[PDB]
Amino acid sequence: MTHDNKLQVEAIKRGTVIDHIPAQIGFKLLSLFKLTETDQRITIGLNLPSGEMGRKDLIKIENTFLSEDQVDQLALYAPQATVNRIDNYEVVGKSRPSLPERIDNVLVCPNSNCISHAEPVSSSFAVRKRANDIALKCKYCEKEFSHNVVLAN
Amino acid sequence: MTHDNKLQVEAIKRGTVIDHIPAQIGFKLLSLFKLTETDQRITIGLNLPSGEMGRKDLIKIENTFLSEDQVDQLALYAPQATVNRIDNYEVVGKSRPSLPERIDNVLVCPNSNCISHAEPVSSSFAVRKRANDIALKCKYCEKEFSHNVVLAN
Amino acid sequence: ANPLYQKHIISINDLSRDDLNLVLATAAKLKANPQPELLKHKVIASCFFEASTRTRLSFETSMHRLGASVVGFSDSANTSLGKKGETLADTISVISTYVDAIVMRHPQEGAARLATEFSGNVPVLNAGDGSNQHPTQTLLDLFTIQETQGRLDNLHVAMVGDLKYGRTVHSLTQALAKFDGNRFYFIAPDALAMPQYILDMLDEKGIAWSLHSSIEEVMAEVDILYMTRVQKERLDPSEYANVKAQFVLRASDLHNAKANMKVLHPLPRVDEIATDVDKTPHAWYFQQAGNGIFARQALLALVLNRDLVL
Amino acid sequence: ANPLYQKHIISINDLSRDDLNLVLATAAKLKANPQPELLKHKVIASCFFEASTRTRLSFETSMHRLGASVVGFSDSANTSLGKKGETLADTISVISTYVDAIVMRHPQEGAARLATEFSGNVPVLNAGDGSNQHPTQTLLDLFTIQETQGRLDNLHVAMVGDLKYGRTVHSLTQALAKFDGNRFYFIAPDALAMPQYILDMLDEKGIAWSLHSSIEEVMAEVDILYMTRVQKERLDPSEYANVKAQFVLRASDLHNAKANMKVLHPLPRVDEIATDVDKTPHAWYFQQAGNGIFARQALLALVLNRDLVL
Amino acid sequence: ANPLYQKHIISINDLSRDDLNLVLATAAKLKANPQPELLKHKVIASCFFEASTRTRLSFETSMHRLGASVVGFSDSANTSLGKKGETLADTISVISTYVDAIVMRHPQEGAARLATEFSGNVPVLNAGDGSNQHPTQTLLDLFTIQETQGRLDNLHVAMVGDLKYGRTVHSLTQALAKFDGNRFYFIAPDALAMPQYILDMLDEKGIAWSLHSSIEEVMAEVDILYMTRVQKERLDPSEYANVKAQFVLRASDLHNAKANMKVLHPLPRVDEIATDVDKTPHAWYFQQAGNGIFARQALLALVLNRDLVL
Amino acid sequence: ANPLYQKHIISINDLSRDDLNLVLATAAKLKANPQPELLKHKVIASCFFEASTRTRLSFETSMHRLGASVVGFSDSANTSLGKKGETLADTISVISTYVDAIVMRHPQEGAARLATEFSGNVPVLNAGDGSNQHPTQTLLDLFTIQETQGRLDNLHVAMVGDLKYGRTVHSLTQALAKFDGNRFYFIAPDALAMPQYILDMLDEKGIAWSLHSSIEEVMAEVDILYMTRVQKERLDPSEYANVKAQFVLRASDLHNAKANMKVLHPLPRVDEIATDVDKTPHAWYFQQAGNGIFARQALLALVLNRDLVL
Ligand SMILES: [Zn+2]
Ligand SMILES: [Zn+2]
Repeated sequence: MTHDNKLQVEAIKRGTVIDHIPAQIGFKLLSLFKLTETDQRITIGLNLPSGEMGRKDLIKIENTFLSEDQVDQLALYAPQATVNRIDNYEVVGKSRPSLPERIDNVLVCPNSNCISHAEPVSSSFAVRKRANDIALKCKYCEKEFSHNVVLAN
Repeated sequence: MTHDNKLQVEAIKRGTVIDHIPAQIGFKLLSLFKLTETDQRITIGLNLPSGEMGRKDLIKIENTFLSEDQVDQLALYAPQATVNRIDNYEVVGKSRPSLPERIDNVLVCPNSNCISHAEPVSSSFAVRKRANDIALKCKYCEKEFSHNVVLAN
Repeated sequence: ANPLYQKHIISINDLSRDDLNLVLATAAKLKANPQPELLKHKVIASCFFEASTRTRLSFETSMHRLGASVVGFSDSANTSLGKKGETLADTISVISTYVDAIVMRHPQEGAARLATEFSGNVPVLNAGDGSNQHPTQTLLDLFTIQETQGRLDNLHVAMVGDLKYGRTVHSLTQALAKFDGNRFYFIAPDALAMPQYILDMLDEKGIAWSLHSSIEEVMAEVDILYMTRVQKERLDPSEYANVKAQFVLRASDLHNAKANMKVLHPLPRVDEIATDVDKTPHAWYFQQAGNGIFARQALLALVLNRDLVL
Repeated sequence: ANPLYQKHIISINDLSRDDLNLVLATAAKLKANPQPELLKHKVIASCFFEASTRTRLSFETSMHRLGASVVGFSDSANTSLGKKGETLADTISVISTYVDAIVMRHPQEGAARLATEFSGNVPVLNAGDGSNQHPTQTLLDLFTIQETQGRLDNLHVAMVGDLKYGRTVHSLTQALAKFDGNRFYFIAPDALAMPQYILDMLDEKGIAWSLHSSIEEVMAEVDILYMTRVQKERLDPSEYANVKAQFVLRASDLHNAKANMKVLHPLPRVDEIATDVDKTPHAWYFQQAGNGIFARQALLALVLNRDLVL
Repeated sequence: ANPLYQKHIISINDLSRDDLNLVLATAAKLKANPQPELLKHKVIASCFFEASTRTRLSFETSMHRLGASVVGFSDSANTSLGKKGETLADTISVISTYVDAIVMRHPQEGAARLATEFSGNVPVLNAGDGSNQHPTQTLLDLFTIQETQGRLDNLHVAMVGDLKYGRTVHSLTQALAKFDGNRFYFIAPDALAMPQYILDMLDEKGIAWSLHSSIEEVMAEVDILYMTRVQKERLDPSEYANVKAQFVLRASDLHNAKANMKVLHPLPRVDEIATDVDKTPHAWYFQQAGNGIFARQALLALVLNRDLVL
Repeated sequence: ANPLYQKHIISINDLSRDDLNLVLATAAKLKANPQPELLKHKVIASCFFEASTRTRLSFETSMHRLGASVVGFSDSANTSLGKKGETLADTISVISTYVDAIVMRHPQEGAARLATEFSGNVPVLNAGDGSNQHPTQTLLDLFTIQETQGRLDNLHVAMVGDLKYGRTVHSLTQALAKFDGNRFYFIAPDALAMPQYILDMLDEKGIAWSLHSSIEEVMAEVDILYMTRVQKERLDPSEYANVKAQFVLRASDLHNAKANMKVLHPLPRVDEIATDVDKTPHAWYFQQAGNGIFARQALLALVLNRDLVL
């Protein structure tokens, strides 16, 4: 014991937890999926190294366990990452970012019409991949776009 | 003090950080005050009972000296909170959030006709105290509203 | 034969209690056992000198569910290009000779009444003559309260919104004041409060009533919550805004409401009632709508059928 | 009972082949033996938030030929003076409580679908939600091709005009691609050519298709010639003109067409098809119209009748 | 250089007590010794985003009289009739690149102010922005007062009409507040009383004001009577009639009227001021009206010229 | 007398290489030593058959600054709102009988030209005629370029946006063609590429041009970037969104930007040019905008005065 370097953190308490998130992409997942509409430990931190070429973000909640699929509906944003639900004091569930059939309430049929705008409804699309990008079909307007165009205003 | 204490609530590395911020009234601050909008390191702790217990949100910034101005503008939400200028667990200073004089870019004129809306300008108001309210005058629309009237949205 | 045969439906004011109970009675009965051919062979003018589609459809549907045929118009703003090329009277006189009944709506007060004196024995039903009456709305309001509350007597009613210019209201409150028990609550801003003449009329029949600043006070003690849309033009952007999202109703506010309690709105809304309400069990503003079909359907039957008994 | 009872008719995309054949089957049967009382006692809202009289009449006629009653509106440009005083959803919710079915047309894409989630068990039939669907047109197109060609399989179809912005087309070509055989020909200018996604979808089911510059090439080998109106505003006076009277169809051009071959047009025309065609025997664009009555009539029967068998 | 050379003119508030004085002296000085070339070779932009003839002619006239060239537009133009067109930001950016001054009227509070942060060193003068500021009215009023009373202090001012929405009143009672010994008597229907915010400012300054129901009450000692009109739409058509009591002046109510007394009114006037009044020597709404050619005239001078010697 | 004294100004084509030079020198000469009485006692007719504020103020402002008196009208007047009124022939005949010059904008290609054969010796200056000529834009653009680049030859010009319909682009790439060593990089959605006719002229002159999909590609060596907007209506609302890729500049895309480089745009601008750009030192769409007061100013001079010494 007694080498040379400093730290303050490590693997803490229970709850579902997150591994690997690009930069400036961290905060996103929070506001976007309403990750504070509660009272549980939602402690986190951004821009800290954990194994990558420059940056990486991680998350930490307890008492709340992700839907063994909701996981999916979360994918896309953090290309590659992990969950690893923490049921009772230690590791207990390795998951990975796989594409959902759909993704609701988070996007916007970038079609100035595509009805859902002044209307009280959840924006539902449709995931589809190929090569140069990812496509999704406006559930309401039936107009398809690439995840890029949809990801912006 | 061996009786009761707390595992979290640290004090690591050079960086100006806060302390004691209302419950479920801190996340709202990260966004509102274009914080994450940088590629620096920061730990966060929400639903954390401080050395004051009253459930609060809390940050932890790295090398980003904080100042009086952007400081004053932190009241309203977390009136009573603190900003001690650290240099590696070094309280080389501090202060408190005294209610600012102005308050631009972050609020919204409740005036449906306030010109501010559709145009390329920064929202600017005015601060003043009443029995229970906080008077704010849409700098453009020139109308005065109640602080709770503007924050509701 | 029936009390209301061949008779006009103009102002809510002139309706006996027996009168009302009759229409309602019919309503719930016509609701129960739908008689699609009662009015077979009758023709009815759906005259809308003042466009109100929402209303036209509602009315016109009852005209249909009863085997009656309909013909009319919705002379709007691109139809009402003529301020002096046909007096109402003359129109009523003419139109009075084709049909069996006249359901008319008008931009101006007094119209329905007037048409009456120029329609021979042909019946006229006011769908809203200016800012005066619109008995048709009041009745479905009622019908809706009774069926949800089992009675129209001894009830706590809340009235929220632009109480000053909301006729629908004045009308309802008057009708209600035709029953015993009943305690009223009017939570409307100061420049849109309930009018004095209404208060007095309640002062007279010795009717319970108090004012409030927000529905939260009373919310715990109300059976009926009647929401009305306020309008920005009845004030000014700042003013309105500075109170708009104040007398609005949202889901969180029903945490202490009675199981039986129901929320109402003559519609259309926009602000007054947050979308998240539409799901609670107190939201009856839509059931309130579809019910206007049995109020308006019932009325035509009574007026056009000599004797009705299910 | 029947596959399509109490069900919505939104996008052509979501219709099984069995689905289609059913409607068509009904169509030609309802055409053969007219049943004016099947829909006796039903009320149907002919809602046109986006005016299309030509369409309204067509639909509304089927509603009538079946003993059903109709009430609705054509909220045009002097009715749509309100951009924020009634959400569609709320309207659908309300209107959903009076009628048995809703035939609605809308300026905006997604509308029909949306209305679906706010109409309870009341059925909605999209008459054209923006630039998206309008299944109703596609079906009469079809119906018309089949009855004239005896089949919808193994056919040569020509598609002329503004192939790029013509939904009617996209829709039809998709439907057709639901049958075997069939070779396609798209003769449309370069800036209005058929879209890639359509081509690909035909690439996928391995469907025969080639492009041409003028109908003359293919004219000799087509069973169906589908004309669509181009518009000057999709280009510019010179541009358009410099090609307008180029992809037009005139009588002289049918000298080598098949007896069975028929010319079609969703209408209205103006240029695309010279008047002198209207007389040849290949002109079926009008028969194509009257046929929309048995497509739309058939649809309402299926959706509203529990079990149908002529 | 004077305290206003090159400064903007937006709010009546943004004016110091000492300022108003400069503007006024100036104005009178131009009424005695008119300077037709003062603003020679200067080009101003009379911009009327919010169309309003009256204020346009007054302003532009009080623009030619100084040899200044004018250019501009009324009602909505390059940006539509009430839709999409481009930011005001972008307009001011462009226009301020070729004029030596901007005079703009707009329908939303803060347009002049917003413009100011986009005109570079080109001055902007607010011709009223929605329900916010209209500096020339308040100023042209004052001057008029100053001229018929000789002073703007130790005076009895009466204000009749709609004071709750009276844009021009508020700022007028804000400005006079910047003076000593002024006594205020407000006369208006309760539905439309003087805003609280104003009273609060009146008291926190030791200023004396009293409210009335009828002009007659204070008619006795008033030096200035300021009439305003309450458009019908500011109250139920019938509400209006009822309390349209004495809130409209009539010559018969001017016997014990102080000789020096003057009747003022922004205009246009509808009912509030009877014709017969026009004869008596108190009517000044007109003379007040032509006075604003000197106030606005003075402003342009002050702002565009520095060593303003007149 | 100069080569343009008393000549008409219709097409950008009708301008010799040597001509443009005169106009420009002139323009700069008026920017240094302004001549307020150059056009004193001259009356011009600012005629806007095709209403367009922007170009009207620019033009008229660049009319008063020369002591010229103005008179005219925007939108359709004496001849309706888009119907019958009288020939343009007859209008020009009448008006040219009392003005010393005509500046007209019209909606149909060739109005200025037609007018020219009817104004007698009264000059006519085209302010854009439908999709044909708009000489002042192309000229005010050039000057701006000439001013920020010091030359109009041996330059890299980029043009982004709708180039298939861009009236102002075409003539701009026509004019610059009249110069040496210019390299062109066109960036636009295929649906709206640069017309062929233009390329053909570019090659038959040895001019170098290349096409791109993204601004970034050529961003490196461009001295001038010319932004334009593609109004939604130029493409399916959804089409637009999809490829609305980089065809709208954003400050983030200006690091390896040549210091001398300038961003230009006729305006108005909607989306294509983000606000943050306005800060950087490349944004010149505005300065370019106020420059057109000198181009148009120069023109009036050249055409109305002969021994033009400035
Ligand atoms: Zn969508
Ligand atoms: Zn403001």
